[PDB]
Amino acid sequence: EWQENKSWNAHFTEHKSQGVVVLWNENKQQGFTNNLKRANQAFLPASTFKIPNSLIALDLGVVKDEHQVFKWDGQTRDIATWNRDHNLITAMKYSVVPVYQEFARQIGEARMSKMLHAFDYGNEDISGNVDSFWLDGGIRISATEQISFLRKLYHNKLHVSERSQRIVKQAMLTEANGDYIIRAKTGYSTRIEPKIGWWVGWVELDDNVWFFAMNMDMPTSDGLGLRQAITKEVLKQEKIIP
Ligand SMILES: O=C(O)c1cccc(-c2ccc3ncccc3c2)c1
Ligand SMILES: [Cl-]
Repeated sequence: EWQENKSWNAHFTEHKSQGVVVLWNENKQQGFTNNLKRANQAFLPASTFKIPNSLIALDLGVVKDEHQVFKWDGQTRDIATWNRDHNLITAMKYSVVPVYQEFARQIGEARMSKMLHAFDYGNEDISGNVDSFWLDGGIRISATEQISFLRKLYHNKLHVSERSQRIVKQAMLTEANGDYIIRAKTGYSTRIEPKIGWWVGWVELDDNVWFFAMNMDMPTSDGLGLRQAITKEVLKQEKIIP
């Protein structure tokens, strides 16, 4: 069962923002959100799609391991961190689109489509460009669907090797200390309206896991830091992190 906690809206309103946060208590199998409607509204995954893309590239041998270097093609793009060599860890950390567009081309439409159906990922529709459908194509996914996919990955239940799933979960590592571990992936969709930011992942505790997925209206790149800020305020309010 799902519970709607509209008090979280305060964290969005304080920044004149609109969005949704969805949480899932794994131990209790209970979900919580500030907006049931938007939690079930499907959006472009944008760079959150690098989770399934990584999984598929690894399982098919397109990527040998997390150390294989993907060389910069020398074409200068306006994101400084993209103009250099990367491996799977750094490409994920810096959301390096062009590296993953190359992953997608080597996967191919047929294998990509079959894999996303096996993952039951979003609408499973890669209609459009094989290498950009997650940025301007037809694939859509909601916050609650993100959680369901993430839960399978955490439990190694996706239809790829255990090894592929362990490597991707390593690459998702975002923050860790004595209080919690966060494995997550950001997203920023700008080529189709409405422009939004994503943050999806989970919080590991000593004896529980809290999965989360949030998106928010992102008319300008200036509010990107709010994806994490708002999520952590919700996590603090719910006593999940200090
Ligand atoms: O957050 C992501 O996952 C992501 C993924 C791909 C691109 C960007 C991005 C693009 C333009 C920016 N322009 C200004 C400042 C920051 C910017 C970030 C972010
Ligand atoms: Cl790890």
